[PDB]
Amino acid sequence: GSTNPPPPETSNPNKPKRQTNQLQYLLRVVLKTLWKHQFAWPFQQPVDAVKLNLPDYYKIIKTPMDMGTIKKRLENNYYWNAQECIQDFNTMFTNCYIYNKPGDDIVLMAEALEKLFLQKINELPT
Ligand SMILES: Cc1nnc2n1-c1ccccc1N(c1ccc(Cl)cc1)C[C@H]2C
Repeated sequence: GSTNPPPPETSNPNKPKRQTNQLQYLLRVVLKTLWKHQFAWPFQQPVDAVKLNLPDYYKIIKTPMDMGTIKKRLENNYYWNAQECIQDFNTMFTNCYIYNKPGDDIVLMAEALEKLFLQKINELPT
């Protein structure tokens, strides 16, 4: 597998976008808390399948997502509402569970980050 795909889009002037209190919270509180977790690092940028020697990763994962992309989307006011952003977090975790297996180290890492994520979004601003 010789190259990585282009990363997901992080800017789109034409997409409907808003700054909501929930989207501000998702950047300021949720993403920033997660970012500092000991297990965050594999999720801080797109999977580099070339470096990691995973030539099947982008054969299996067709909607890549990561917290670096999310952070850029948030910073670029990409999203209309918090649900759109939440869906990108869910895609990121789901991708990890698809490519890997229960018990794998990376899965344990995603499970811990997901638990945190869910705790933080349990209550959102109005
Ligand atoms: C995310 C994610 N989803 N799948 C993986 N990634 C990774 C991304 C970046 C670096 C390493 C990753 N993995 C990984 C990270 C930490 C440990 Cl202890 C073991 C494996 C494996 C890779 C198959």
